[PDB]
Amino acid sequence: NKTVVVTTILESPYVMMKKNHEMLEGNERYEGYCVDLAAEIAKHCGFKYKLTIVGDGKYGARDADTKIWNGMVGELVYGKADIAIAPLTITLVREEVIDFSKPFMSLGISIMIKKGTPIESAEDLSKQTEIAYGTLDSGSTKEFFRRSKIAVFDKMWTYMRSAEPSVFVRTTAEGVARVRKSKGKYAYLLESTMNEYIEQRKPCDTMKVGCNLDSKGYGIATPKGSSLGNAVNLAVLKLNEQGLLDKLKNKWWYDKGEC
Ligand SMILES: N[C@@H](CCC(=O)O)C(=O)O
Ligand SMILES: [Zn+2]
Ligand SMILES: [Zn+2]
Repeated sequence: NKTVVVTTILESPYVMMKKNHEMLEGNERYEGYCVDLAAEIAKHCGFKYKLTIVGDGKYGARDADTKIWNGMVGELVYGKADIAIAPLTITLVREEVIDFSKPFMSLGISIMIKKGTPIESAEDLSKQTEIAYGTLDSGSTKEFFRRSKIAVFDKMWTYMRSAEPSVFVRTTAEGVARVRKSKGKYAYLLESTMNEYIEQRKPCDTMKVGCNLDSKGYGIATPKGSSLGNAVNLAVLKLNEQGLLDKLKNKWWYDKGEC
């Protein structure tokens, strides 16, 4: 038994730097839902692990011209990591290069606006141009719009790919920031789980409108032919049945009525 390298990513409340991370070392520098999930999964698969923040800070997308993966998916495909424990969305194209456990949490694409903005749904965004909108750069949200042929989404993608300045953001925070300072002239498309978290914390200036654009899940990913495959799925399954994943979700998303 060799130390397992866990690639993950900074995204609240999945993985956050502890308040005193400066005086801490290793896996102790972090906290969050996925930090807790990793300890559980590790304990049930009987392995010691090392939490490693993805080098390029991305989830993963296959380059159009080079067909080479970046982000966490790439860490996995190119042997730089043994397993990904993060809010990584299970999608068809990712399933062709890596393997996923059964999902551990659900979500769907959603819309974030600054309170006051006149937008209630994706359709509203598609038939107007005053209010700009975009998504996280190399993630599944972006790939949902790029690949969609549904009229409204297709129309949203056509505008997004050519807007100026670029409507895509390097990180979630960046996107959330853009909404807050853009006086309502920028709406952000991100996953519901993350939308709900922001929406209920200070400054309470944003909100989620409309229903989710689709439905999917987050899964623990491993390289093709990994030896952890069965063990993590059994682990994720057990955790599901015991109701641990829900309790865990309820803890990290616990709302202080802040808003
Ligand atoms: N969960 C997404 C990243 C977030 C997003 O694209 O909105 C992924 O695995 O790519
Ligand atoms: Zn710090
Ligand atoms: Zn346990």
